[PDB]
Amino acid sequence: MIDLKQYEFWFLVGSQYLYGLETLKKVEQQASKIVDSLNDDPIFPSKIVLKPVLKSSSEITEIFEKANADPKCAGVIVWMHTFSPSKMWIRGLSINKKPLLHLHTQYNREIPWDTIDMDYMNLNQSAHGDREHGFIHARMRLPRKVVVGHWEEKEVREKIAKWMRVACAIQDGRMGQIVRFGDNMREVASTEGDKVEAQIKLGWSINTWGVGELAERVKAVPEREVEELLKEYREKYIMPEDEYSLKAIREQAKIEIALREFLKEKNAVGFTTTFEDLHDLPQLPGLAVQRLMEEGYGFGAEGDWKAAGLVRAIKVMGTSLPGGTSFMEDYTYHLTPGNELVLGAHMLEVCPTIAKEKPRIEVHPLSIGGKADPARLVFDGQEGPAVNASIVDMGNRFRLVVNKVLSVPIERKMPKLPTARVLWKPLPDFKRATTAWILAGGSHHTAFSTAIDVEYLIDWAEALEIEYVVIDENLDLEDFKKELRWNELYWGLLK
Amino acid sequence: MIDLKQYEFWFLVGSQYLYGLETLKKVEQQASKIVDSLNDDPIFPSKIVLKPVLKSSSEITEIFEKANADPKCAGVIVWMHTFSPSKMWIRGLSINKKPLLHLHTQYNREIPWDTIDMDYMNLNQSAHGDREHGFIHARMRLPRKVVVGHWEEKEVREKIAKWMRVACAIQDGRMGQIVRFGDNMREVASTEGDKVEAQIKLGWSINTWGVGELAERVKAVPEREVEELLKEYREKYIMPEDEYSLKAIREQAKIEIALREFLKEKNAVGFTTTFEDLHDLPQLPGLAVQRLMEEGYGFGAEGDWKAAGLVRAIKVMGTSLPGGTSFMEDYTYHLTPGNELVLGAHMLEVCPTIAKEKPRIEVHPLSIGGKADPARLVFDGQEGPAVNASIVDMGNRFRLVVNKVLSVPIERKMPKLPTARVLWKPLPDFKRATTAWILAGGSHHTAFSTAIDVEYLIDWAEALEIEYVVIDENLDLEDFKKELRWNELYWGLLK
Amino acid sequence: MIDLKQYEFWFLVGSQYLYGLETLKKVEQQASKIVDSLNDDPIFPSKIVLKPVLKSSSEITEIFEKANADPKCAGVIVWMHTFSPSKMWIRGLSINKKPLLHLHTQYNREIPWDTIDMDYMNLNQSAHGDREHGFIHARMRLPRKVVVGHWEEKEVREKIAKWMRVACAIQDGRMGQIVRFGDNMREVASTEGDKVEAQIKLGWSINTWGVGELAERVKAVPEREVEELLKEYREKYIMPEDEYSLKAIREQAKIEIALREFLKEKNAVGFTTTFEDLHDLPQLPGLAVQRLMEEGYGFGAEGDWKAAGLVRAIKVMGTSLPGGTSFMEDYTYHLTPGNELVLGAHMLEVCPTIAKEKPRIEVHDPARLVFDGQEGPAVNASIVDMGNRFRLVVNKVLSVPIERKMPKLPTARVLWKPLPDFKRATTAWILAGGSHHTAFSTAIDVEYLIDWAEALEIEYVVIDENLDLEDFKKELRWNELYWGLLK
Ligand SMILES: [Mn+2]
Ligand SMILES: [Mn+2]
Ligand SMILES: [Mn+2]
Repeated sequence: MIDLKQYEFWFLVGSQYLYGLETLKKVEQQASKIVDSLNDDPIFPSKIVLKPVLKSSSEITEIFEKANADPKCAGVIVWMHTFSPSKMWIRGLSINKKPLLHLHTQYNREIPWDTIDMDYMNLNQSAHGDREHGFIHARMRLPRKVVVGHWEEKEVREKIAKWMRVACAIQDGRMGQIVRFGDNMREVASTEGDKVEAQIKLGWSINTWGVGELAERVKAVPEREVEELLKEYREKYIMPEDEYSLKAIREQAKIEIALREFLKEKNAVGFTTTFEDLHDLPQLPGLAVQRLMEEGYGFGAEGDWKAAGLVRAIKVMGTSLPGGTSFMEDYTYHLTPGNELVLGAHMLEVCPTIAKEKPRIEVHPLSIGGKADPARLVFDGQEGPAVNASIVDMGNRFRLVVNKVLSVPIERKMPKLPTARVLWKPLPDFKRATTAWILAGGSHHTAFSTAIDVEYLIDWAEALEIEYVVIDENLDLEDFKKELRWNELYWGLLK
Repeated sequence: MIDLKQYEFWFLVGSQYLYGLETLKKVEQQASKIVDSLNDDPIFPSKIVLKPVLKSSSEITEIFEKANADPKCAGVIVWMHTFSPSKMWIRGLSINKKPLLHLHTQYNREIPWDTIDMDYMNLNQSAHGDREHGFIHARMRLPRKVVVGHWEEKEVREKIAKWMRVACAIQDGRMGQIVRFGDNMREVASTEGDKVEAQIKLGWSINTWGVGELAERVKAVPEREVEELLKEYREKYIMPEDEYSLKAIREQAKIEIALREFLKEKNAVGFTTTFEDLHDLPQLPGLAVQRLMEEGYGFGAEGDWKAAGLVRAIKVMGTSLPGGTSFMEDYTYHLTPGNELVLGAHMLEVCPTIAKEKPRIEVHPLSIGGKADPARLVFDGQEGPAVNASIVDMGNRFRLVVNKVLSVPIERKMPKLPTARVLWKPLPDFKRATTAWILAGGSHHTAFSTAIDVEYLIDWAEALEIEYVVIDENLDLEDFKKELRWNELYWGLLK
Repeated sequence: MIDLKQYEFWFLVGSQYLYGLETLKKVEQQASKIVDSLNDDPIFPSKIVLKPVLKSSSEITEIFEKANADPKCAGVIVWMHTFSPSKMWIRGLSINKKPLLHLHTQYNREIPWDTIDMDYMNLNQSAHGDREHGFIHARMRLPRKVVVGHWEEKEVREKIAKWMRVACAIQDGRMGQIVRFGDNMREVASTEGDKVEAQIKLGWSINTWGVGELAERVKAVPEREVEELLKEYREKYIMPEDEYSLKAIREQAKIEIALREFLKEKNAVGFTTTFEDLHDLPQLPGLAVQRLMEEGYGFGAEGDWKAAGLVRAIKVMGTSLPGGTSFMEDYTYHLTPGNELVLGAHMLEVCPTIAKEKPRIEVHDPARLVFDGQEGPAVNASIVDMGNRFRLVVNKVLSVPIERKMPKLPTARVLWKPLPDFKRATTAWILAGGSHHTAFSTAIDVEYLIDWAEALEIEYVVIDENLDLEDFKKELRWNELYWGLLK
């Protein structure tokens, strides 16, 4: 249970010393009235601090210098109520490395056709005000998200909420670390990337340990805790009775505790493992990974820290009741000429946030990583639209491929499927989407989410200055190619 | 009449040692069950050779090192039946320069919802398998067409068979020569190019001979050959009776013998001439040129070796009955407000393969290249959708301008047009499709084709890594103007 | 003790069909006369397999196809006895991914001033022949090493020989694998890199194994073999008497065998460990890594697979008797204004190939080898991942004898003066962003690494005695474009 309400977004209001101290107080008053009314609408999942109205050059850098310092400040929102000369913003936007939202709004909705004097016009210069401020953004190449509309209107409140989550997700990643029990699966390429380029460009701290450091913890678990976890299990899951099924549940319980004590110690947010390197671990970690991920931790099997750190960040976005974000691996295809589906699952680890019903603890024999039959949760995937993403290292940079999909109800049950499953249509056609994915060269290790819109992932790349490529219903393949080889240069040398 | 049944494409399947030794046989059985059913389908104009399951790096390089060696292996198909670590593939794909198709498929259409156990999941890891292997093509920038679908379904088979025809038209381009009889027409630009760059980029070996080398062949022709062809002419064409008309036919026959002896001697695929440099040649080459093209020999006029090499490369694609590729020069227009057509012809040379009626031999005096009145075939053009291609050299690189056309039947006869004619509407509008053609700067010397779709040329430029610019029905004049300046960069520095 | 005399270097000759059928045989016989005496010279450590004189455009590919297909072919030498038009070479050079030498020689030394008819001039069209063949190498941007000189004159023989040693060090890397035990030291950056970008560029397959996988090998070692190494330790090294000292030797013995068996089991050229993951391992690898490095295996500590893969590649270049290459780590500094030295060593692992005297075994528990640094000129190098690309920083140094012994230094030490000044060389090394983990070689000269990087199309930056610092900054920033967007 990791939340994001502790995070605050600094609202920033613009004018200049070269104005009457009466109208500057009229915008201070006016802005206050906006954020007061804003912070009361529960669509926003974090605070909005309203800092003094910025007139001077020095006041710009000041507020920024402090906004970069403060670990609770997950983003900035900038809005010029009156004309703010922007050559005051430069030395402030030079020093600011936090996500930007440009909110292009005007306190009053309608034009007072009988009360629009120079007195008022001077107060509400908002129309031109943050066009001048809009250029200096574009002219500096600063990454930001411009949004136009009255704060009264909800559609704009939606757009800024999508950003807020994404902006706070980024910090829960720059702050966070990725724990790696052992390195990648041997001779695998997609899972692999530049550990250094991730800390430079995403701020993703990432460190590898031995598996023997985890094994020393799993054998050291108080026995009176594991039975106090099995009494919580019975409240949700648990197999018929005690057997060789429930010896695995007591083994995964003493694995779950050993991680959670380890993941706090190293400032972790997303971890990763490997199924061919589980020495001194009496069982493959399975039910222990599904529980941790339920709490919010990012995960990626076969050492894949890209997917792990993506699951984490896209988890942090998917807080709202529409909730639903897992770690997915496209395992098999339905190729029926009209309904070309794709069954999404893994060898074990599917997050129960996308569980349509009560997740069912099951144990089945599996040869992969020759050790005791592990426990796992079984449940039919959630219907309704979703997104499937994947970050992948292109040597010099990263790219984010994202497949908008339409999760369909599971039409036939599966008596011999041990893993929880999901069924979806890769939009538009499965051929066009999955041809585009591979053209782009996404990881096999993908990031499923039922919570979040595609827009979220677009704002995420936009605010980290990396390529993103969207597999929408409006997917021309010939167009997508041209996009791939055009993008390649922009993000390649420039940034 | 060079066919391509001789040409073979290598079917490569990927796994890893880190599996049961007997499931690798299960893949061996299963791949065979595919490529055997595939080769029994006669849409594929070349053979397919299944090679043993690839598990180790060693095997990946050892197959690829051979795939460049065998001159009849004109491309490789690649599909991962299970998860195949791509770092195995790097040294292999690093070394490969034969066109790639990435077949993404699954041996069974539907998922056995009641019999899918972890032993079966392990066997068909085909979904997440060639995503991972997909990434290594994207990250190493390796040019390849990817295709997705089930090897049963005809859509996927369509794509791969249109690639095959293209990949073997590349090998019948690198392998062959271009034989010129004189340089380029004086002061003509789009016909000129770097005959050296061609060989580095396209492999097109190209050289130039004198005209007197041909003159020494036309005078040394046995008189029992010119009359053995005439008896084969009468079987198809021939002008009414013995007259000054049937003297031109006995001059084109010996030119066809000389040309034949030359191009076979030089292992030629295309050739090119010039109407201002034919010294010691009693007559301008024409009916002989049109006869050589009816076999499959490429040709350009005015020295055009760009057009000459395309005609061939697009000829080799068109072997099957739909056949119909020529050598075109957009001659005149019908600027009628509704039905804006274009009349593609030449001073003489147009390939009969596009004829819709019996080619009629005709002789008419023409002032282009001072010498005796040459013989030509006169016929109506073939109706139906066609494409009008032109390569041309932009210093650093080449681009492929392809104007899909809708070839209409000729409404009225022309009792005063000497040369065989064609009438089309350049899609979409004549104005758009031309105003775009001139923008992309297409050669006037094009390669008309009523055999192939745009599909072929796109797979071509894709595989050779050159700029392609299509003139679709979807042609947003401005959008095209943005494509030309964006593509500029990509194909300039990178490639 | 992995050799490179198996490797063959295909000598390619250039003529055209468009010649008298006779003269082509005088090119074949004359080339045969060149390589026959050439192979006879022992300065070349790898064979030379002359291949039929190449006239046709088709023959050029065929040999290059053969040249990429044969694993033991680790280079191609080229020389155009007569004028060989280059547009025959294009389709063949395109398909070639094996290091290239353009030899520019003439079978006769002098010009027979009295006897130089067109019948001879048209046979030794060697000058303008490979002058025309040079352009196409320049035009396509193909990597190759151009040499000039009559085959008899030892100077050119050297220049090609160093290439040979380089090229075969490349092929013992494209074929080889780098075995990591554990990842890099946590939060360390110069060790870290793009594992997949390296296989592409440097051909180095690289994969990691959990440290546990090794421990199962060291515990399963026959105890009656670990003595069979102790018996061979006694033939060269060993500590005074049976003591805890020797339980640290039996524990390094049983680590070396396991490393041997594990680095045999896979076609492994270089390896790497880390000191903060050795769970289930009863000791830190030290002696057992110095022994293996003495044989030829490349090593880097704290996971550094970059320094590891270089040490291997630069160990294969170092084969001849002037041998001496070790995995170095510049530890401390003597700052004395006149004799500005540096005391290179490591936490443990220093290769005994640069040993002046008898290597002594010392246990301080990790077991080391105590020996002085080999004097005279050497080279220090480091490969580092600039994210997009790679760069190889190489610092020429003048290793000096050690003036006073150190009774309380457990690790083997090497003293050297980084050329020109200590200030310049080191300021430059840091500007260029060299790894702390280096490859120290007394065996080879700069020349080797220059022809290595040139051959792999990666930036190299030299710290010569001719090191203008200002000019070096400008040289860093101008290199970063070329190796950036282009390669
Ligand atoms: Mn996986
Ligand atoms: Mn013309
Ligand atoms: Mn170190």
